Amino acid sequence: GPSFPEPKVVRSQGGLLSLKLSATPTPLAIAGQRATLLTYGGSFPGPTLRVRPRDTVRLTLENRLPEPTNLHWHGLPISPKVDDPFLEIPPGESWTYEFTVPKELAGTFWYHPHLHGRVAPQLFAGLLGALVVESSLDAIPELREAEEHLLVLKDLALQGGRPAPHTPMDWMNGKEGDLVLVNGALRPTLVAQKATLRLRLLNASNARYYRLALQDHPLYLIAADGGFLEEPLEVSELLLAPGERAEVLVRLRKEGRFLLQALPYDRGAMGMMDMGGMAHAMPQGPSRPETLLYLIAPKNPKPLPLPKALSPFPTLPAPVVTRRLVLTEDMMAARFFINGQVFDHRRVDLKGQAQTVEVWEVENQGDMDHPFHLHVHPFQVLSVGGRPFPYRAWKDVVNLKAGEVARLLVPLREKGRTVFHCHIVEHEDRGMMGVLEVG
Amino acid sequence: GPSFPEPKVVRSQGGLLSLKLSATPTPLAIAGQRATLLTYGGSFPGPTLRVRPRDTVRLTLENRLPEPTNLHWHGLPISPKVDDPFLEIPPGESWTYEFTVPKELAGTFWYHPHLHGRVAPQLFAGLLGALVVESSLDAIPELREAEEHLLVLKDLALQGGRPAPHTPMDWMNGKEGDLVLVNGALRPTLVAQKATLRLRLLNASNARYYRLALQDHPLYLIAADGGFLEEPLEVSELLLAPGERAEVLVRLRKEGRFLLQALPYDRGAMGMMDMGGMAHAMPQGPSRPETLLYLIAPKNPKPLPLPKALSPFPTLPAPVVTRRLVLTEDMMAARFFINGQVFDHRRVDLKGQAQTVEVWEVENQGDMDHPFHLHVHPFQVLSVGGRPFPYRAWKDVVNLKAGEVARLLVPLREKGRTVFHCHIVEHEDRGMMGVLEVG
Ligand SMILES: [Cu+2]
Ligand SMILES: [Cu+2]
Ligand SMILES: [Cu+2]
Ligand SMILES: [Cu+2]
Ligand SMILES: [Cu+2]
Ligand SMILES: [Cu+2]
Ligand code: NA
Ligand code: NA
Repeated sequence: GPSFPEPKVVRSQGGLLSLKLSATPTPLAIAGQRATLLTYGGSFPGPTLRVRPRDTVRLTLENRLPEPTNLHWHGLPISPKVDDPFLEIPPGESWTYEFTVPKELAGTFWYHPHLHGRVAPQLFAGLLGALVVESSLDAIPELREAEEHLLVLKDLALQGGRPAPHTPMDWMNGKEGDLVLVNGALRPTLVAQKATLRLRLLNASNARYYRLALQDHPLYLIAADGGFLEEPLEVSELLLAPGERAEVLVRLRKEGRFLLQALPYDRGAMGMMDMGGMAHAMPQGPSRPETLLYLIAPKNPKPLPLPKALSPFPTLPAPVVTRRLVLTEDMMAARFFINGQVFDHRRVDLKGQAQTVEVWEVENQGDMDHPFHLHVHPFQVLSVGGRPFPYRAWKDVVNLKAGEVARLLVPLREKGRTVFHCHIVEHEDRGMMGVLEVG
Repeated sequence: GPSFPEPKVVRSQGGLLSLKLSATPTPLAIAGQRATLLTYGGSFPGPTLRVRPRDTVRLTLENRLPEPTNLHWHGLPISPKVDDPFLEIPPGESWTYEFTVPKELAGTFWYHPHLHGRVAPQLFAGLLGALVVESSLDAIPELREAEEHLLVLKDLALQGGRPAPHTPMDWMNGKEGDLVLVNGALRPTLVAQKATLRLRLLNASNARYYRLALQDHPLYLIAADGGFLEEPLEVSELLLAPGERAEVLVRLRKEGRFLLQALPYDRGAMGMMDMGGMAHAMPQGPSRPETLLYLIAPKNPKPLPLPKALSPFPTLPAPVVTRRLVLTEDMMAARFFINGQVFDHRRVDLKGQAQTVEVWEVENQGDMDHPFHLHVHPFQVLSVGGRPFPYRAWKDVVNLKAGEVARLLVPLREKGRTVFHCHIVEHEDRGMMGVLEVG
């Protein structure tokens, strides 16, 4: 096979992507060992779906799991009557998701389960894949001539040839695994053929963070979760929290081997210690550094010039409401709250008007990082921690460190009942989710 | 003094730069030794004159040399009745140059002798200085906040505490010296205080080339000889031929010491060998690498973003004539020709019309590099060697390797009699110069 493993791509044909996937326990080889994972399409990750604006997607999900499941079309601004977070597909049953890809859309999205209380074990076991909306911007020469790859960042732990079960501590912290994989492979080699790489990045982990750095190189951010930036942004490192996506250009500067690493990052995970008192929670501290892949540069690399511009960000109408959503924790209970409450699918927490813009102030009053996700309605991050964001782009997950306030500009798009929640999916399963109704 | 030596600056006051300079033999300390050089203003280099568009310059040059001399205001699009290449100031006499700085002008220029047949020994002995036209573009934050320095690249050879005399070989090749200096200093240290440096670069050597590279860093070209580029251009190295200028931004990437070097470059200089036949010319080959300065980066450097734009390049009228100027050599005679002829100050070689545009095709049919200079009328290099130039900017010297054709777009500005010549000044003194009359 190619030195660099990537999921198989399924492309729309004639404007239609019609596909049946099964969600099924699947024996496979993973990281040099045999294991049974839960997969879409018989692979880990699931197949990458590649579409264009105004394509029709018709995806029939067959549930071959022993428990109910469903799909969240993470990041897609479509109707919550399709991206339906309350729908349950029973074992053995099927459901067809059908939607049209919005016209003004580009980037890397993904699909995974969203059946409340069962997301974390289903996502941990292997149920996820990517969806790429390809754009007319892809034809500009500075992107067309780049070498493109998708990197699905997802970790795993195996016990007895199956995904390791969740412990109580895992429900508190979010589960991380010791196998830190790219596209389901352990530290693959990317032997670059071109001097400019375009890398679509997806954090499809339950809880692990990836503080990304490429040895000896900056990265050029060109898209956030839900769309292009207005122009490339040079960064020395890039933090992707669970559920976030980004696209970067890499301009290889000389021949050689360069490690792409997940550098040490402390997200606030907790352990327990007994030091002659009795059992007390103690910080785990920063993650151990991980090598994600080996990047081999071609001979005498001469990277393309960067694009001068990407996509202008829409001018949004003035907002009509300001919301405040406060995140708190009860760590020893593994319970997580928004404005003092746990999720209740019968309770509507926020009511807004379609086609207006709202300002959401989300405040992390906990000690862990929490990556806040809103379904259906992509947002513009104005500031986090009191610092203005350095670019304009559509996002749908925003990471909050302890104490920080994010200010979001939220245009409300499709009508219906949807949700917002922490994308440490264990925290969603344990209550950190609420209901938005748009009318 | 400051760790980084730079010439003293003289600034216009209230719109006027009124200065008397003397050209005089001057005992000084140079590169750790005492020598007598020929200087302007008692220093080597001469003082940097710093002015703004529409300033008046009133410079009285007092000749305290034992031979006649004059000034060429290299690169300034002013009248050749002021920048007069035929004027002789006798020993002991003075002359006042008075002109207004053009409104649409910016960059690094310089002044030096232009008395035909005596340029090479006068320039080699120390007679040169810089002139900076500061621009409203200097106030954009990406330049204003950079740390600015001038680097005058000029080599020297000393014999008996004076500049070394010219040999016959030196008249053939152009003289290079073993002391390869920056601002008259030997391998100075630049201890950067800011992470972005703006470096004005001047090759004021008789003949030496500087194939510039900064260890571990690209350079961002922002101006050529006579003005800004339209936007910054990333380059891995930058060749400055005699008489050229450039301005670059340096974006320091990490703490440490980085050498700015003149890398090996073969300009076609010739030696003589006797191997049992008899005496035959043999290539000298590439220059030995030289370290120009040590660049110390500050702690945790965070460079400014590059400017997105600099100055739009003027749209020029369609040209009305195409000229062909062919450069040839008689190396053993140390004679150099344009279209078969040596300079004659009584003979007009080209006659053009003010405010028209001409295409000049300059063809190097010799084996040495020749840097072709036109007084008074800055030009746009369209292509050299059949390769399009990668930027639009005003230039006034264009380097031609053996065999290469440069195509230049030449707007004719001020009326009068002026010259064009090789800026290996030994080759000008030995005939490689001709006369342009604009009416
Ligand atoms: Cu998601
Ligand atoms: Cu959380
Ligand atoms: Cu969700
Ligand atoms: Cu000159
Ligand atoms: Cu020459
Ligand atoms: Cu001249
Ligand atoms: Na299957
Ligand atoms: Na003097």
